[PDB]
Amino acid sequence: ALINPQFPYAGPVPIPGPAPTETMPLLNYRVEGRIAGIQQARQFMPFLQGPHRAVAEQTYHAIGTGIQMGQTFNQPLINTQEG
Amino acid sequence: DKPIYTLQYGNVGFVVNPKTVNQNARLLMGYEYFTSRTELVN
Repeated sequence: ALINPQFPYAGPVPIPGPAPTETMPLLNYRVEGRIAGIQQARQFMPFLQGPHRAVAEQTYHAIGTGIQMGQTFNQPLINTQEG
Repeated sequence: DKPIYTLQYGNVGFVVNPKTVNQNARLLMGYEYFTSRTELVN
Protein backbone atom coordinates (compact mmCIF):
# COMPACT_ATOMS: atom_id res chain seq x y z
CA ALA A 1 0.00 0.00 0.00
CA LEU A 2 0.93 3.57 -0.79
CA ILE A 3 -0.68 6.60 0.78
CA ASN A 4 -0.08 9.96 -0.85
CA PRO A 5 -0.34 13.34 0.86
CA GLN A 6 -2.16 15.51 0.20
CA PHE A 7 -4.39 13.11 -1.54
CA PRO A 8 -4.72 10.68 1.20
CA TYR A 9 -6.55 7.36 1.02
CA ALA A 10 -9.82 7.68 2.99
CA GLY A 11 -9.12 6.43 6.46
CA PRO A 12 -11.76 3.80 6.20
CA VAL A 13 -14.83 2.82 4.23
CA PRO A 14 -17.16 4.86 6.39
CA ILE A 15 -20.72 4.93 7.61
CA PRO A 16 -22.49 5.64 4.34
CA GLY A 17 -22.37 2.00 3.43
CA PRO A 18 -25.76 0.37 2.20
CA ALA A 19 -26.64 -2.66 4.35
CA PRO A 20 -28.44 -4.63 1.71
CA THR A 21 -29.93 -7.52 3.46
CA GLU A 22 -30.48 -9.41 6.70
CA THR A 23 -30.20 -12.77 4.89
CA MET A 24 -27.34 -14.01 6.81
CA PRO A 25 -28.90 -17.00 8.25
CA LEU A 26 -28.09 -20.53 7.58
CA LEU A 27 -30.85 -22.57 9.06
CA ASN A 28 -29.35 -25.60 10.88
CA TYR A 29 -30.30 -28.82 9.31
CA ARG A 30 -32.07 -31.33 11.46
CA VAL A 31 -32.45 -34.94 9.97
CA GLU A 32 -32.92 -38.71 10.70
CA GLY A 33 -31.35 -41.07 8.16
CA ARG A 34 -32.09 -44.77 7.86
CA ILE A 35 -30.41 -47.15 5.28
CA ALA A 36 -32.09 -50.51 6.27
CA GLY A 37 -32.87 -52.95 3.52
CA ILE A 38 -32.47 -56.62 4.28
CA GLN A 39 -28.90 -57.77 3.47
CA GLN A 40 -28.44 -61.41 2.09
CA ALA A 41 -25.13 -63.08 2.92
CA ARG A 42 -23.72 -63.84 -0.50
CA GLN A 43 -22.76 -62.35 -3.90
CA PHE A 44 -22.22 -64.26 -7.03
CA MET A 45 -18.96 -63.95 -9.05
CA PRO A 46 -17.34 -65.70 -11.90
CA PHE A 47 -14.37 -66.47 -9.85
CA LEU A 48 -12.95 -65.23 -6.69
CA GLN A 49 -9.94 -66.58 -4.80
CA GLY A 50 -8.42 -68.90 -7.42
CA PRO A 51 -4.75 -68.93 -8.38
CA HIS A 52 -5.03 -70.56 -11.73
CA ARG A 53 -2.30 -72.70 -13.21
CA ALA A 54 -0.29 -70.96 -15.97
CA VAL A 55 1.29 -74.28 -16.92
CA ALA A 56 0.96 -77.53 -15.21
CA GLU A 57 3.75 -80.01 -14.86
CA GLN A 58 3.51 -83.23 -16.68
CA THR A 59 1.74 -85.84 -14.42
CA TYR A 60 1.45 -89.66 -14.67
CA HIS A 61 0.32 -93.06 -13.25
CA ALA A 62 2.41 -96.29 -13.31
CA ILE A 63 2.24 -99.99 -14.08
CA GLY A 64 4.48 -102.95 -14.67
CA THR A 65 3.87 -106.45 -15.07
CA GLY A 66 5.13 -109.65 -16.28
CA ILE A 67 7.38 -112.54 -15.82
CA GLN A 68 11.01 -113.57 -16.35
CA MET A 69 11.19 -115.70 -19.43
CA GLY A 70 13.94 -116.31 -22.06
CA GLN A 71 15.25 -118.16 -25.24
CA THR A 72 19.19 -118.22 -25.24
CA PHE A 73 22.10 -119.22 -27.52
CA ASN A 74 25.64 -119.58 -25.93
CA GLN A 75 29.25 -119.22 -27.25
CA PRO A 76 31.02 -122.42 -28.03
CA LEU A 77 33.68 -123.96 -25.86
CA ILE A 78 37.33 -122.83 -26.60
CA ASN A 79 40.83 -124.11 -25.78
CA THR A 80 42.10 -122.55 -22.60
CA GLN A 81 45.29 -120.61 -23.12
CA GLU A 82 47.27 -120.46 -19.92
CA GLY A 83 47.00 -121.09 -16.21
CA ASP B 1 12.27 36.93 -9.74
CA LYS B 2 10.20 39.10 -7.40
CA PRO B 3 6.51 38.11 -7.73
CA ILE B 4 3.84 40.73 -7.04
CA TYR B 5 2.57 39.78 -3.56
CA THR B 6 0.44 42.41 -1.79
CA LEU B 7 -0.82 40.87 1.76
CA GLN B 8 -3.35 43.57 1.22
CA TYR B 9 -5.88 43.37 -1.61
CA GLY B 10 -4.92 46.01 -4.17
CA ASN B 11 -1.88 47.44 -2.84
CA VAL B 12 -0.43 46.80 -6.08
CA GLY B 13 -2.07 47.49 -9.43
CA PHE B 14 -1.35 47.18 -13.15
CA VAL B 15 -1.74 50.52 -14.90
CA VAL B 16 -2.69 51.58 -18.39
CA ASN B 17 -3.18 55.26 -19.24
CA PRO B 18 -4.88 55.22 -22.69
CA LYS B 19 -4.36 57.90 -25.32
CA THR B 20 -7.49 57.00 -27.30
CA VAL B 21 -10.49 54.95 -26.19
CA ASN B 22 -12.99 53.54 -28.68
CA GLN B 23 -16.49 52.25 -27.94
CA ASN B 24 -16.52 48.94 -26.05
CA ALA B 25 -12.87 49.21 -25.03
CA ARG B 26 -11.53 46.86 -22.39
CA LEU B 27 -8.39 45.27 -21.05
CA LEU B 28 -8.21 41.48 -21.13
CA MET B 29 -5.85 40.45 -18.33
CA GLY B 30 -3.90 37.23 -18.05
CA TYR B 31 -2.01 36.09 -14.93
CA GLU B 32 0.54 33.43 -13.94
CA TYR B 33 0.70 32.94 -10.16
CA PHE B 34 1.57 30.65 -7.25
CA THR B 35 -0.73 30.23 -4.25
CA SER B 36 -0.97 27.73 -1.41
CA ARG B 37 -3.12 26.05 0.70
CA THR B 38 -4.15 25.58 4.35
CA GLU B 39 -2.00 22.55 5.36
CA LEU B 40 0.48 19.94 4.24
CA VAL B 41 0.62 16.48 5.88
CA ASN B 42 3.32 13.89 6.03
